[PDB]
Amino acid sequence: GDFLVHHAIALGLHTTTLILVKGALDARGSKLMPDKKDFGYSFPCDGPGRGGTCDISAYDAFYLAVFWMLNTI
Amino acid sequence: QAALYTHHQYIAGFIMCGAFAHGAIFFIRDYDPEQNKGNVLARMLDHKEALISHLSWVSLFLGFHTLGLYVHN
Amino acid sequence: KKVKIAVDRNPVETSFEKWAKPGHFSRTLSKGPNTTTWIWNLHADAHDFDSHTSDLEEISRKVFSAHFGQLGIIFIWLSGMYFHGARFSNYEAWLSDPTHIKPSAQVVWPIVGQEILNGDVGGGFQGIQITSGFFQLWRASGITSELQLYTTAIGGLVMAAAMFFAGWFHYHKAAPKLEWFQNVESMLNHHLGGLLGLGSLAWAGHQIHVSLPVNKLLDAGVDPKEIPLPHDLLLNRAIMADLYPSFAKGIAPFFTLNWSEYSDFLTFKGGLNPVTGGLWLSDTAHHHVAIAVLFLVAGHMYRTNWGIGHSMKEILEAHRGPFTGEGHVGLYEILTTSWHAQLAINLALFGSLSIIVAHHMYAMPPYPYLATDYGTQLSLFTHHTWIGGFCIVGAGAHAAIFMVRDYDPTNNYNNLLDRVIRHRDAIISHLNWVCIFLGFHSFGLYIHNDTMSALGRPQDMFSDTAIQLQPVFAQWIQNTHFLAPQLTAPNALAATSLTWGGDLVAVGGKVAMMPISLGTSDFMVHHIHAFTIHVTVLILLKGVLFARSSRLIPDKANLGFRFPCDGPGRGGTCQVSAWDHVFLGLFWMYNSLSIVIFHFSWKMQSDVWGTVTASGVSHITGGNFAQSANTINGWLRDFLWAQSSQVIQSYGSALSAYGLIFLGAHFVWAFSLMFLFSGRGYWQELIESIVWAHNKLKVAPAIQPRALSITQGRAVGVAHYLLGGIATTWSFFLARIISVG
Amino acid sequence: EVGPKRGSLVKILRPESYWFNQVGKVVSVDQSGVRYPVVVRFENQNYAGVTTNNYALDEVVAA
Amino acid sequence: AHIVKIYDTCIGCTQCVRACPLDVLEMVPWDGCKASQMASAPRTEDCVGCKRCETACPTDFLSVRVYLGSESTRSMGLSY
Amino acid sequence: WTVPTLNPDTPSPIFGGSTGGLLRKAQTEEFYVITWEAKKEQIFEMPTGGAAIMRQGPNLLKFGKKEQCLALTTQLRNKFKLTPCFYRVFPDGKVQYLHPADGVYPEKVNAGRVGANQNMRRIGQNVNPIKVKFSGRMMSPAE
Amino acid sequence: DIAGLTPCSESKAYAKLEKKELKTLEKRLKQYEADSAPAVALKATMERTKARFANYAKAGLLCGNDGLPHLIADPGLALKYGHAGEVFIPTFGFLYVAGYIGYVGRQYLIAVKGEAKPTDKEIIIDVPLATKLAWQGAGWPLAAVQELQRGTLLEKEENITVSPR
Amino acid sequence: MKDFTTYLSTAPVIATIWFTFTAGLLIEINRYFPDPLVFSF
Ligand code: CLA
Ligand code: CLA
Ligand code: CLA
Ligand code: CLA
Ligand code: CLA
Ligand code: CLA
Ligand SMILES: CC1=C(/C=C/C(C)=C/C=C/C(C)=C/C=C/C=C(C)/C=C/C=C(C)/C=C/C2=C(C)CCCC2(C)C)C(C)(C)CCC1
Ligand SMILES: CC1=C(C/C=C(\C)CCC[C@H](C)CCC[C@H](C)CCCC(C)C)C(=O)c2ccccc2C1=O
Ligand code: SF4
Repeated sequence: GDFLVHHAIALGLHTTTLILVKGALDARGSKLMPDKKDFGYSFPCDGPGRGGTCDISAYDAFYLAVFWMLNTI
Repeated sequence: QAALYTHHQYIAGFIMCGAFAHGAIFFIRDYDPEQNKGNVLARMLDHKEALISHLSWVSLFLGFHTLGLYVHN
Repeated sequence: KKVKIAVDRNPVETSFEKWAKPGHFSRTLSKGPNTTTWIWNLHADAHDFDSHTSDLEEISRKVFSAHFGQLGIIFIWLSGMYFHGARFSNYEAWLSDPTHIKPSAQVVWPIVGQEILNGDVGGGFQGIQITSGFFQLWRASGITSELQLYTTAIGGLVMAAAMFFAGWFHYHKAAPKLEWFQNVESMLNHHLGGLLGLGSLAWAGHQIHVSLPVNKLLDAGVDPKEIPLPHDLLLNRAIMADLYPSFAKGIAPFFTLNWSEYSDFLTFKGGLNPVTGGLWLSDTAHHHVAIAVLFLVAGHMYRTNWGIGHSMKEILEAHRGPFTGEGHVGLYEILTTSWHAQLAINLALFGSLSIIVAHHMYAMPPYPYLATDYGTQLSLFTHHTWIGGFCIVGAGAHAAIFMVRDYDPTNNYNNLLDRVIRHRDAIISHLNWVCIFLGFHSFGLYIHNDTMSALGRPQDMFSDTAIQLQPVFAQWIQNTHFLAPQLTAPNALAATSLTWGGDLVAVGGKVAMMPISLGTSDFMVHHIHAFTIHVTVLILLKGVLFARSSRLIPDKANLGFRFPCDGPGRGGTCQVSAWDHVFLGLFWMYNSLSIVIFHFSWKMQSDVWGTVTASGVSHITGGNFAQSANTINGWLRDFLWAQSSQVIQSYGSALSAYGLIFLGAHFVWAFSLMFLFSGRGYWQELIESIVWAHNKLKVAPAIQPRALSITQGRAVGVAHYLLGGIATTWSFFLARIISVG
Repeated sequence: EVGPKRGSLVKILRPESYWFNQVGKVVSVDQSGVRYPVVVRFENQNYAGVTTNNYALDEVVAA
Repeated sequence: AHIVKIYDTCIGCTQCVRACPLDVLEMVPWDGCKASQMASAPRTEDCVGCKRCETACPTDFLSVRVYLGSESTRSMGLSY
Repeated sequence: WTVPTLNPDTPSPIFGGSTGGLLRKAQTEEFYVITWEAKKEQIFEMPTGGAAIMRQGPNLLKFGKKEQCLALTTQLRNKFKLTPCFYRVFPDGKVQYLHPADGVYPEKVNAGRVGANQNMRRIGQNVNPIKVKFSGRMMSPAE
Repeated sequence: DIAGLTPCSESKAYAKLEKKELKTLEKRLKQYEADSAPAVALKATMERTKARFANYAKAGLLCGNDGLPHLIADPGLALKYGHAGEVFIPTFGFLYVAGYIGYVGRQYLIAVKGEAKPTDKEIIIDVPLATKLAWQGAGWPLAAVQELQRGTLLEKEENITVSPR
Repeated sequence: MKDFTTYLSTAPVIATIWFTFTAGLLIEINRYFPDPLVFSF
């Protein structure tokens, strides 16, 4: 049981830091939004164009990582 | 004991989410790619897709197999 | 003549070349995939026939043939149920002892240890205890054999083949023209007189000749093998006369208007059969005869090809007042030119009908040994309630689709639709206010009671003891229907239901139905129901009335019915679409019907269902709905936490699948929250960082991986939310009520 | 003349472009002294659904 | 107000101006060192921020960019 | 071409009234007037919700938002091929001609409108936010 | 004797669990007659149970205080004490099949990249090509190693990247 | 019937057939070799 729950803990840590690292490294731009640094840390979106850009900013990656952090802890 | 552990672990999770949040805020607001020409910090953004895809693989593997063993049991 | 058969001959070549070309129906999908969004759009647009073409004839033909496909599939499903009752059932054993044997019509293969689900249901049989009520329905029809179920299954497969042939025929060989579909007067005449009138008359005949005698002998203790077969009752009038003496007189009393002679098998007893706990099948037969006559006269109302009858256009264009301007002018064209309007109305009334069915089948159990099969009863109520809620949300959806696509302001000037769109602000403002008022004065009552009980002040609660909120109107209606056979329905022997009042009907020691007492908890939960319904209506009606335009976005109709947003501007216009109003009305319909079925389950297990051990009724939960349903903590403790002891302790039992699906539905529900709480922009960037790793190893697909559209993200989220929640409640309910009932 | 030929394969060196380091087929090069004369059609569309884009002589490289 | 900038990758397709529901953009001649026309944004005080313009821009990356700035009654699209 | 002055004696389409019309904003800060000349009496859709009949000849309409006026403009131009122009009206009585500011519609060129907010660089040529940091107000590198 | 784990052949909780499961099954069996369909089913289930317990105790599995077999993931402890068939052998057994699947799909992608519309060869599968590659993917480890040593498994810096690299 | 076999080669049909095959293979393996917790044969 400790094995399984420690691996769940590892999944939580790894996914939380995945979301956070991916919001930190894609923070200055991506392929979907290469000029993201010009829009700031927090900003709503870039519109429904280019397929849809809901939750595109690094702030949104943090906001998505807080759920996974709460689940990890 | 229970309260102290849960307290400090949730505090730690929030603080650790904020660490990466402010790392992203740094990359957007404070990071100069010209004054960090070729150092470890730029070398991070250089292979950021590798980092993110490998964190994706570890998260995916741990989730698949932890959930699968739990569901099997 | 104006009402005639009109078809095109061989309009569409029967060929497999368009099977091999996915997305043929669309000009935007016929170009082949470049992204996976194409793979999703091919399925989202498959049945949006009004977006394939724009002429109503081909749309209507596609709709007709797809309805034939749906009917063929329903027939396959029915034949499968009858076949599983004929082959994988304990039905012949259940007829001989229906009070002890659990109905089961699904056997599990012994492969990975799952033969534990083949439980000891009774009758020397091992299988899954079904909750569909098919055994009681078959006993009401007078089956008494597996051979009859097998032949009904074969007939159902034949009819499914017929339906699929008819779809192929009415699309590819002889497809009706548009003027044939627009014969709504004749369609209504035939669907009232023929579909419902002749159908109810034929079922009444079956009940006169097959169901009533077979069940009168079954209720007399006769073993099903000693019972005459239905054809022996059809041929030999002496047997029927021995059971019902009026058959000695023949059909002469019908033609001589001496109908009272038929009071042997056409009764108005009311109440329940004390042997089975179901409705009297003589009352049911008389019912079907009556409504058959009623629908047959109703189907002679509309004018088709002779001068008699009504033109629905005239009725509409004549119904207008000083408050409503032109009135119903232009609605005949709406409902003869737009399929989505018809679908809106029809889904609305079909879902309301399913919920009415749920409420009427538990209070007046129509089938024998259905009321004491508490699992069947609970499952049927829950099922039809859910189907109704879904149909109603779809009615909202398709009303919005009509408003966006098929609405034309030229045909609607100062009529009811124009005048509704013209004061939509008042409608929605008052609906918002009543939703807030109801939310407060319904849920804040529960919060007040929770706070008082936690504070140590039970004398300050809204309880049946401290501050009584008695539903006196419902109590008066109960008392009025209970006393109906005395004053206002004197030819009825008993009330329609025992829920109005009176004594209980106990079948096999268990309560079939007993008076339901309404108190403060019932007041509170009924106002909770009204609240949730009003909020669902708010969301869906706001999506309908603000589908074309708003004060935020005046050209919303050009963006379409199904669009994510207009942008992050105007502060943010996320979910301004009508599709998103359906998306939210789904959550609120779930939250409404969950409480509906929770109220039903707890009320039944506390105040109706139970055993008669001595002279005195011992209910399942003990009658705790009255004093514990005043608080949220009572619903959590005395209903959710208490009644979960059967679904979480089911491991190692035949109910272990219910615990497994409980956990898995929890999982699916929580998994929905990844799609609901998140947005497409994170997932596209993650997908491109993964596509990097695939490009590095030369396994980057040519169909470019995209994240799900915003609309598709929301759809996946709400689908997984509904599935998880509903399946969680499904497992909880069934594991609870198969054990305790 | 300037620019690759009207059927040549060309690799994109604009970083903000969806087809950065991706090979596209040249449609047209504007011989007028304009910014971004090279028209490159790609066999995979971008996030907006567009398959072609205009690129400068700096931002394109042979093969 | 919102900041609507237009960059020198504009091809003069006019679709951004066609798609703007607020008449913020227009087409001006020969300001871009380009073919005939280039897009302009002279009325960004009426821009709500819908980004319908840069949904309609075919260039990669966008030649029209909307940066959501300070909100007002016009930028928030208020009839009240 | 010169700026047309709004004629207030222009009639209005036949409309039975709604609840989506003007609010206190019209009384307080500003509202909008759109005028057009119709060749025949036609039923059109109001952006406020409802169907109105535009009169043969000139038609005046009041709205509380510019997006409403341009929605009706695009409807009249795309479904009826009319040529509407709308104004901004203040409770002061000041009228500001808005939509065809040059006389032609902005999707076509008129040779005499000056370009504004045109960055003469690529969108990937913007400076990093660390270069525009502490610019007074919070700014984007696009300026 | 690896981590305080006793063999399941010597553990008493293991035998207790066996007899408990068998008691459950025979208490279900008492309700039916001699040779009913349920009786046949339950006797087959009892035989499967006894066989499963015998085959887990025969396989040298280690049991805890609960009498449940515990697997040894560590190579070196699994190979020293004969527990390689628990996690170690099935590890490579799985990896063979997973690399099989991945290599076959990779070869299919690379083979259909050459066609004029590579996308319609992915929604509509080239079944003869797919079956050829599925059959010849049995040597996926050797082919993958030889494709790794030629530098042709990996793509060079022709993959696409975001503006800050 | 070139078009019919093109339809059967579509992603959903091929997926259905292949996963019916894989699931049937696993089910038959688990019928003839029941309860395989470890590799011991
Ligand atoms: C040493 C600690 C530290 C410091 C100095 C800062 C400082 C800053 N952060 Mg960072 N941050 C931290 C920790 C810290 N943060 C942690 C731990 C997290 C993770 C939780 C974050 C996550 C974070 C994000 C995601 C962002 C910042 C931002 C900011 C900046 C402005 C924030 C602001 O306006 O506050 C205003 C804050 C509030 C008004 C508080 C909001 C309410 C919170 C949720 C608490 C509510 C509690 C509630 C009342 C409890 C009710 C209980 C009751 C009912 C019983 C500032 C530079 C922002 C920034 O720089 O933008 C570019 C930004 O976007 N921070
Ligand atoms: C129970 C809820 C739940 C679950 C299961 C997941 C699952 C996942 N999340 Mg999280 N997430 C959740 C809630 C949840 N999330 C919530 C509430 C949020 C807030 C919005 C997020 C926000 C979030 C972010 C921001 C990220 C994730 C990521 C992930 C993935 C992590 C890798 C992993 O564990 O792979 C294992 C996979 C699973 C456990 C799910 C699959 C389940 C089984 C194994 C699949 C097969 C089932 C069955 C055969 C299907 C039948 C279909 C049909 C026949 C009916 C995974 C898909 C990360 C990601 O996607 O990158 C990898 C990531 O970056 N999630
Ligand atoms: C073999 C007989 C046959 C053939 C060759 C065709 C051929 C054609 N039909 Mg016709 N059709 C047939 C039988 C046939 N049809 C029947 C029996 C019906 C009655 C339902 C119809 C009704 C019909 C309509 C209404 C339409 C067509 C159309 C078409 C064209 C393309 C359809 C397509 O893409 O198919 C591939 C599609 C499928 C394979 C989907 C089949 C879905 C079935 C009916 C339901 C199965 C549901 C399933 C149980 C759900 C399971 C869920 C899962 C999770 C378990 C083509 C000319 C369309 C067209 O545009 O023609 C020009 C069109 O609009 N047909
Ligand atoms: C007495 C005549 C009659 C009857 C019984 C029906 C019955 C039905 N019609 Mg209606 N219809 C009629 C006349 C009739 N129609 C006329 C005159 C028109 C032209 C205006 C239409 C136009 C029409 C449309 C446009 C649609 C229907 C649909 C339906 C079906 C609705 C689903 C349902 O209730 O399932 C109940 C199911 C049953 C009771 C099963 C028995 C089905 C039997 C075999 C068919 C009924 C007899 C048939 C109408 C006469 C032709 C027989 C055939 C052998 C030639 C239902 C079967 C809908 C549908 O689902 O289409 C398939 C639909 O979309 N009908
Ligand atoms: C659709 C519903 C339905 C049907 C089918 C029947 C059918 C029947 N009822 Mg019932 N009945 C019904 C409703 C129905 N009833 C209702 C609603 C009531 C309440 C008022 C009753 C009350 C009732 C009583 C009280 C009695 C019956 C009786 C009968 C039987 C005598 C029929 C008769 O004399 O009428 C005459 C009918 C016909 C003349 C039609 C026959 C036409 C044939 C089929 C023509 C085919 C010829 C073909 C072209 C050529 C040959 C084909 C081939 C060989 C070449 C018959 C089995 C009597 C009986 O004996 O029951 C056992 C009886 O006593 N019924
Ligand atoms: C008589 C019933 C009826 C009919 C004929 C239609 C018909 C239509 N609807 Mg309506 N609708 C209905 C009921 C109905 N709907 C109900 C009850 C709801 C509420 C849920 C809706 C909500 C709704 C919305 C919100 C939309 C439509 C749309 C449409 C159109 C295209 C749908 C499509 O292509 O999906 C093809 C089929 C699918 C994509 C499959 C969906 C599968 C669902 C999501 C999963 C559930 C499966 C199962 C129960 C769960 C277990 C599965 C298991 C494997 C895990 C079509 C005109 C769309 C439209 O017109 O677009 C403009 C649209 O946007 N409908
Ligand atoms: C369950 C089911 C099934 C079966 C069913 C059935 C079997 C049905 C039947 C039905 C029927 C079997 C019907 C019948 C009908 C009949 C009728 C409907 C009749 C009528 C009559 C009338 C209406 C009359 C009139 C008159 C008179 C009264 C006298 C003289 C004159 C005249 C003629 C006018 C199947 C297999 C499908 C499967 C699914 C389910
Ligand atoms: C998780 C998630 C995703 C990512 C989900 C992905 C893109 C969909 C995955 C579906 C399946 C797994 C891919 C289908 C691939 C093949 C068809 C499967 C055949 C082979 C299998 C055996 C692997 C979004 O794109 C998204 C968008 C908007 C709001 C919320 C979300 C969201 O929550
Ligand atoms: S849907 Fe996307 S683009 Fe539209 S407002 Fe929401 S986040 Fe912004």
